Amino acid sequence: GKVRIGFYALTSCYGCQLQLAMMDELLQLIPNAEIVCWFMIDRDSIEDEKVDIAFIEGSVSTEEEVELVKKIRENAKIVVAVGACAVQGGVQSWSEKPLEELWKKVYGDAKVKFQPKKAEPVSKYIKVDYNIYGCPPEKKDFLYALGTFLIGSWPEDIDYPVCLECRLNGHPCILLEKGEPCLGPVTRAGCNARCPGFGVACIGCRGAIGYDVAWFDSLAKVFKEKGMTKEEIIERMKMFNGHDERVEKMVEKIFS
Amino acid sequence: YLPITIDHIARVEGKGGVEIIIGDDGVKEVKLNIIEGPRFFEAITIGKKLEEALAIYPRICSFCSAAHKLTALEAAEKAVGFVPREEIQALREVLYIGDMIESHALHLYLLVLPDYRGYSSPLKMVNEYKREIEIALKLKNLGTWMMDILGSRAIHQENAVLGGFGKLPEKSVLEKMKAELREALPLAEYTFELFAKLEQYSEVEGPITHLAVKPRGDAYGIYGDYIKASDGEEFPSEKYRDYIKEFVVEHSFAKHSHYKGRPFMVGAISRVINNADLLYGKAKELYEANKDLLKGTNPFANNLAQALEIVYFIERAIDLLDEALAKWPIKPRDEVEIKDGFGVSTTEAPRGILVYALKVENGRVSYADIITPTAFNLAMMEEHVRMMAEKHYNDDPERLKILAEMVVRAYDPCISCSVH
Ligand code: SF4
Ligand code: SF4
Ligand code: SF4
Ligand code: FCO
Ligand code: NI
Repeated sequence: GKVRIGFYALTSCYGCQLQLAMMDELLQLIPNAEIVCWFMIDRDSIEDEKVDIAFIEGSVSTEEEVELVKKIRENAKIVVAVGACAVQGGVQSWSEKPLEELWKKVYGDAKVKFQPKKAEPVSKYIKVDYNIYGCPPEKKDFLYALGTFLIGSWPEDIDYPVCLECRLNGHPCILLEKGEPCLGPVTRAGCNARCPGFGVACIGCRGAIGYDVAWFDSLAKVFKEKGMTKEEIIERMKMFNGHDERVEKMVEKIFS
Repeated sequence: YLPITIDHIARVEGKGGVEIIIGDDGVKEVKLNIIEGPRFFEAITIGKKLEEALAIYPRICSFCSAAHKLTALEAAEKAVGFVPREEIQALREVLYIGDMIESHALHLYLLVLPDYRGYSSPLKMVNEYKREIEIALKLKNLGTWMMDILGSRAIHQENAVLGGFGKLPEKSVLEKMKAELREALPLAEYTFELFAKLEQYSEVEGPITHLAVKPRGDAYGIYGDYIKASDGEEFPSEKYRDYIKEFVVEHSFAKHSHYKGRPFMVGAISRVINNADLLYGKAKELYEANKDLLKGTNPFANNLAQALEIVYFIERAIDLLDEALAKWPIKPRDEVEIKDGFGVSTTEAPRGILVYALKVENGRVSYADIITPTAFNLAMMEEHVRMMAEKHYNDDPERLKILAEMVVRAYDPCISCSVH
C-alpha cells in the first residue's frame, strides 16, 4: 500500500507537469506514495487505475475530456485542480467567442474527427476538492499540497493578494511609480511577487482574489490618475479569470 | 478492421496517438491522431492589444516559452518598426539557449534514453545509471537557471518585454553564468559520446527534405531572414506561405505541411544538414569526426544533433554574454512606439522553425499566423512510422508499438505546439 497519485492531462502547455517534472529529488519528496499514471513520464501508465490523488491539469476543450474528468472523478478519492487551465479555464477563456467562430477563424470549414468545445474549468462537470494555483504554479505550491496531503492532512489556499509579498521584499509599486496596470491588488499570491519585482505588472496568473481590505490608500484614485477604466481592469482580469462571474462587481467595489 | 492503436504516446509533450492501418498487402496508412484541444491562440488574441496578446503566446507550450515569446517579440517589432539594441539581442539569444539546452537535455535524457536502456520511466534508472541523470539535471538546470535569471522563469517569461527586458541582472551574474557554462561543456561532451553509440535504425533510412532558418550573420544561430531547404534552395522568410502550404485532415487538430507538395523535416538535423559550416568550437570538430551519424537520411540522427548543439550553444552564449558585457552598464528596455504594421519572424525553436506573423492596427492585433515545428513535422513523422510499420507489422504487437514510438520520440514532437 503506497498512496496512488496519477497526473492526468487535458488541454495545456504541460507547464504544470513540467513543473513537477523539473523538481529533481521529486521521488525523495513523495515516498509514502507511488506514481501510477503520468504519461509524460511513465509508459507503464493506465488511466483506469483507481488512485488516491488526481492531479488534473488543463481545460476541458475536447468532448472526450468530458469523458476523462468524469472517468477520474470515479477512480479517485481526491481530484486536485492544477493550474489556471484547470482551475480557471486559463488563457483559452478570455474570449467569449463561440467555438464555431473560433473554428472558422482558424480552420475555415474543415472537419476534424474529434469534437472541440469552448474552454471550461475542471469544476464545471466534476467536483474539485482542492486548487493549486499559478500559471504555472510555484514549486513551493506543489511541495505544500503533496506533502500535506500525504501525511494525511488537507491543504489550504493563500487568500491574500500578491501585494503583501510584493511589499515585504521592499519592492517599489511599479503601479504607483510607473503606470503599469498591476493586477496585484486583485490576484491571489504565492509567487514571491515575481512580476513587480522585475519592473513588470502582475498579469493575474495565480487567480482572482477579491479586494475586501484597503491595501491601497485609494486604488480608484490611482486608477483614475493612471487612466485605468473599470472595463480595462476587466479585459485584463479576464486573461486568466474569464470564467469568474465575480469580476464585474469586484472591480466595481474598487471604483465605488 | 484490426488496427494498431497506441491511444497515447509516452514521453512526448501532448495528447496524441497512432492508428496504423494493417491490410492484407502489409501497411496501408499510418495515422497520428492528435487530440489536444485547439486553444485557438490565433483567434482569441484577435482584437486584443499587442502587449496583452504577447504575454499569452508562451502558454501554447512549456518546452518552448522563450521561443514563442522571444519570437512573438521579433515579429511585433518588425511590425511597429523598432530594431533591437545590439547587446539586447545577444541576451535574447542567450535566454533562447537555456530554452534550447534544457529542452534537448530533457527530451534526450528523460524521453529518449529510457527506450534504449530498458525503462518505462526516467524516474527509474535513478539508482542504476546515477551519473547520467546527475549529468542530466546539470545540463537541464543551467537551462532552467538561465531562464530564471533573464526571464523570471522557465515556463512563460514575463521579464522579456517589448523593447528588451524589465530588469537585467547584476554583472556578476552574467560572469557566474559564463562560469557555469564553462562548467557544463564537459557535460554535453559526455552526452555527445553517449547518444552516438546508440541505434539509428535501418528501417527508417531514406531520403528526406530538410528546412531551416538561415543564420543572419557569421554563425550557426536561431534568428535569420531566409529559410533554406536541403535541395540547395533558399527563400525569403517573409514568403513562407508563398513557399509552404497547410492542410487540415480529419485525423488531427494540427494542420500538416508540404514543401514542394511533399513531406519535410525541421528540427536540428535539418539545421546541421543545412547550416553545418557556420559552426566553431568543440562542435565543428565533433561534426567533422562523427558525420556518418549526422546524415539527413535517418530520423534518429535528430537525437545526436541535439547533443552536438548543446556543445555549440553552450560555447556561443559564452561569447554572447561576453559581447553583451562590452556594452555595460545596459539600460534594460527602450521605448517602443506602437505604430501600425506587419511583421514576420522565423527563428530556430528547439525543434525546428517557428513562424510568427503579426498584424496590429490601432494598438491591437488584427491578424496572426503561427506554424510551430512539430506541426511542420507531423507528416514526415507519419511516413517514417509507416516505414517502421512496414518492416515489423506482423510482429508481436507490443514489439511493434515500442519502435514506432521511439520514431515519434525522435522528432521531439511537442503537440501543444502543433495545436495552438
Ligand atoms: S496553467 Fe499555464 S503552465 Fe499550467 S498547463 Fe495551463 S498554460 Fe501550461
Ligand atoms: S507593483 Fe503591483 S503587486 Fe507590487 S505593490 Fe504595486 S500593485 Fe502591488
Ligand atoms: S505577479 Fe501575478 S502574474 Fe506575476 S507570477 Fe505572480 S500571480 Fe502570476
Ligand atoms: N521547439 C518547439 Fe515548440 C513546437 N513545435 C516551438 O516553437
Ligand atoms: Ni512546444
